Amino acid sequence: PHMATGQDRVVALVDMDCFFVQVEQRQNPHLRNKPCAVVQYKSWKGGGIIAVSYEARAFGVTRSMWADDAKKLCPDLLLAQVRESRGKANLTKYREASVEVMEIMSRFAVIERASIDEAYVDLTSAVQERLQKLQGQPISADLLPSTYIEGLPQGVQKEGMRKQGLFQWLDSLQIDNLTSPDLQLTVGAVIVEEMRAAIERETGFQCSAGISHNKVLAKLACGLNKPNRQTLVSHGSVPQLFSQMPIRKIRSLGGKLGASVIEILGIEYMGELTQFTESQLQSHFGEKNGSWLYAMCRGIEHDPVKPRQLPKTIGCSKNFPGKTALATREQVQWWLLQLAQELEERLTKDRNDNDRVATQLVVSIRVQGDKRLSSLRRCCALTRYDAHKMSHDAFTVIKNCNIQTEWSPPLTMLFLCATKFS
DNA sequence: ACTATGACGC
DNA sequence: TGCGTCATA
Ligand SMILES: Nc1ncnc2c1ncn2[C@H]1C[C@H](O)[C@@H](COP(=O)(O)NP(=O)(O)OP(=O)(O)O)O1
Ligand SMILES: Nc1ncnc2c1ncn2[C@H]1C[C@H](O)[C@@H](CO)O1
Ligand SMILES: [Co+2]
Ligand SMILES: [Mg+2]
Ligand SMILES: [Mg+2]
Repeated sequence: PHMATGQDRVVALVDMDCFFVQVEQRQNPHLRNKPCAVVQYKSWKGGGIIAVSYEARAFGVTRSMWADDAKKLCPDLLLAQVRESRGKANLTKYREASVEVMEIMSRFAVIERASIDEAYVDLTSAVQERLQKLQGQPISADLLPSTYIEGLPQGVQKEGMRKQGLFQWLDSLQIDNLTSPDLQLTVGAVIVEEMRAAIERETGFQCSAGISHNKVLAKLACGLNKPNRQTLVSHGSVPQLFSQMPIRKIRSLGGKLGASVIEILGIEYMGELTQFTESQLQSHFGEKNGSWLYAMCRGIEHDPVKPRQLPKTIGCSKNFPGKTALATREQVQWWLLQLAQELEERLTKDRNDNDRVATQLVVSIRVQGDKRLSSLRRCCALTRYDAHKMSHDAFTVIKNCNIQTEWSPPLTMLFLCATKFS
């Protein structure tokens, strides 16, 4: 139960299964229980894929691959596309579905919304209460209909394995020690089973969850048994789980830092970090990242679940590749205006719904020839929620950046974001 | 030339 | 602070 072994909390991560697909299926019943996908608003090669149904994943379909190329592998494949507005994607439908789920989770515990379809939950308090109200009654497997215990058992049919693993887990749980970490996780999974049932009952959406002692393990556990299932990862299962867990699959190590770890230490798996001393890790990744790595490879992490439901920023952007790159003043003014209008639309609802106002406008662009996501970013005061004014304010700041008569090189990206709410 | 939000260091 | 860079859905 110690902080020392990082078994001090019960944390869960809930993520909706093929979220965009499910949102479309709720509107159109005919799309249910059939292989389908959702492509971006642009139609070329059938459109880029962002969300794929599980039925369709069986045929090998993935996101980030062309729709028509996906078609060949799964000809039965049904397609849904993001509605278009002001020349760009319209995600209102999904954002609205997102709100539904979040309000339901917030009823069971305060949450930390981490993305449009997932949120972390700190269930530590709720678990104590459940242990109080239970009054010593045992936990039957019937309260965990969709739970997988990572690492078990030791020694369609897949359902048989799940229950056997679940039974050995339950048969070895502490009965008298209410502060037993494993027992705490188990109760946390019970609460999550209820939470997920409510989400489905009230919205029809299905999802998965991970229950463990920290955000990193909870997030990792969540992807272990998808879809419509939840996974419990105990501290004792970590050595085994990490023995062959690719380093880049761990939260915050999917990019350069993670690549750097693989490269500098000559390892591929999380479990291999264990052989290094904390000082070796600090001398190579820094005091802070070194200590974090030292503890994380042992299943220990302390980032707290921070209650957040409201976005810290609201923004939108658009890319204009190749021929399309924005060269003239007319072009840049118009697209800035389209973006600012979407911004105004969202900021308005934001103010109507949450009584806060953005005081700052951030403008970001990318000039043709630049490999980076964004070439530069600037900001200015956001006094009025007026799209025309904001468009001109944004234009003035990008005009300042730097051929004094047109844009050379041209812009391949425009970005507007409202922040500094108060 | 295949499309959002959040955090960190300084 | 404001900004470049990094992380990830
Ligand atoms: N790179 C991207 N660009 C645009 N939209 C994206 C995106 N990544 C995800 N989305 C949109 C599309 C998604 O529907 C949604 C959720 O992202 P996930 O949770 O990553 N993926 P899903 O829910 O689909 O499947 P499951 O979790 O079961 O694996 O956000
Ligand atoms: N690579 C990383 N990804 C995410 N968070 C990290 C990373 N390295 C250090 N930290 C954090 C965690 C601690 O709470 C804190 C140490 O005081 O800093
Ligand atoms: Co004007
Ligand atoms: Mg998802
Ligand atoms: Mg997600």
